[PDB]
Amino acid sequence: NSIQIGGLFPRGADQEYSAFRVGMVQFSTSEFRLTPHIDNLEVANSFAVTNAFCSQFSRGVYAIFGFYDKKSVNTITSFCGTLHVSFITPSFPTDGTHPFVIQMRPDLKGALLSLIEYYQWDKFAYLYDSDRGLSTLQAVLDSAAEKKWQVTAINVGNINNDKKDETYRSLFQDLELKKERRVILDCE
Amino acid sequence: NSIQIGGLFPRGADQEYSAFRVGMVQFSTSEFRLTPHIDNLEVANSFAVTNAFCSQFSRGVYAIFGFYDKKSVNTITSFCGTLHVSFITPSFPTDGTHPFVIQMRPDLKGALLSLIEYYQWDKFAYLYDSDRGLSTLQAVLDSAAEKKWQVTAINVGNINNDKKDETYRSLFQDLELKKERRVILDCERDKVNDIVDQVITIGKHVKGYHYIIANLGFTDGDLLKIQFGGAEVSGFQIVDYDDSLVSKFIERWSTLEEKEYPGAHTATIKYTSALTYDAVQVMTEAFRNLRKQRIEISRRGNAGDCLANPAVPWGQGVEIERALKQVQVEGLSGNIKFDQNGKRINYTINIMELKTNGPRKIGYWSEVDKMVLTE
Repeated sequence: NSIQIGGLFPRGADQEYSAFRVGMVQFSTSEFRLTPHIDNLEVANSFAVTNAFCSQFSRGVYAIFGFYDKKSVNTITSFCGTLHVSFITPSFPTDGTHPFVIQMRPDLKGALLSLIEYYQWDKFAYLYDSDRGLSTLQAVLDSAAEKKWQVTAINVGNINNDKKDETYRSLFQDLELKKERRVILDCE
Repeated sequence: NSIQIGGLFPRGADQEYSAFRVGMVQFSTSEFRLTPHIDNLEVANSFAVTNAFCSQFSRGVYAIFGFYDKKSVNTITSFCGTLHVSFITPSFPTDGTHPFVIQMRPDLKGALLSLIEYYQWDKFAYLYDSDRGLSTLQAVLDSAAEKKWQVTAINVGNINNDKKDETYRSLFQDLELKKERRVILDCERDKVNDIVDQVITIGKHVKGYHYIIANLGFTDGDLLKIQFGGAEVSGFQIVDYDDSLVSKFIERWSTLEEKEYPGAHTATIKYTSALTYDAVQVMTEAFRNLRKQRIEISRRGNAGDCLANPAVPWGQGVEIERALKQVQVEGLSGNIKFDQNGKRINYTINIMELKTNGPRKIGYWSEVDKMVLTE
């Protein structure tokens, strides 16, 4: 019993793949064996992801395990839905109800909002990164209307890293106008 | 000289296609003719967009004109960048620097922020729609830190329309806790009318309220309703109907048969449609500057499958890009110019206010001069 599956690992996912290998060993049985076809591509590039998907699809796989970015996520959810191919991913949950997609990562949106109320926060800074989608950003902003919060959302993502210092100094300069002492870091 | 191009029109883009046709006629020359291959697909569906692109690519096109959504935008920008295919679109500008993409829509982010300071706003509500990306939302939020604003951002997009009433009542209920009287509507021409209608129903359109329509089509929507209410309404207009150029266009547009040209028998035109017309002119001047420059780029309908691996970009595409981006003519949307990326530059966006006698230009916005009032 040989079950062929696809593996889309972004270049740099060393520990992720290492854990993927250990899993293959710990959950290997005589009843059937899984045959992973690994494809290391730039997960961000939508085009490349399309090829890696169609390639693993032509090879005739039964399921695909990989990752997606805020840019390529739509490609996966769409193709997997049209071709009825199952896609298991540890990446951030999809913003909606996309069939044929298995998400390993639980929704943190709920746990975050609950924690804020626990500490009884009414005014806080929210430094976010657009990498995992503004799904959680919308969450705190929408709740800021109901729970009446004064959130200071700041995209700390588009900061160019080859000179990112006069930006941080100018970042906490705005976080001092209101003397912000409570910050939420929504980043990788 | 037959130049084949692709056309990706979302189902429902009647006036956009009608304007696309009129452009084909107004900019048709004997030197060369453009052969549009139209494909009507659900722009939102990323999969469908992928097929429509590879289909037009196998047919061997030199350039592609179409639209994209907040979901399919990444597909276009990616493929067009890999296959070196040029993509002209009136849709919202891409959030970054994506090569091989020509954007007809100027960035409103700048004009909006300038208008806010003009009215000297410090606390306002920002009703946004996630359809055109949160690019402008991040803009006002980031500026809210520097300029010190108390912005109340509310996603008015995910509102289910088959019961969307107990939601609006609960929407202006939160906009009453802080007695919000200044609202910014960042939505499409449709979602705006829905809000405007609700506003009139609850009576929040009387003197004391101030609305700002965050789009390039201020006169594109119905304003006669919130015109006599009392509340001041401002917005942005990209299609100046005071230009003899645009005025002449309407003279022929308003007369066209509505049967053959759907939604084309009016005195006005949606900014999306106006950009489509200007898009044709850009593609014409581009392919013309290649003939006069003695540059051979011609090929056949055998580019092959787009999924070809390894994917080899045809060098003739690099020149087609340097052509479109080098174009500089005068259109309905003012002076048209581009940078190395594709984002429009040296443009003008008129700031509009709604008075008793109707809309009225109170000034303009230049990327280099910011806001400038016309007395």
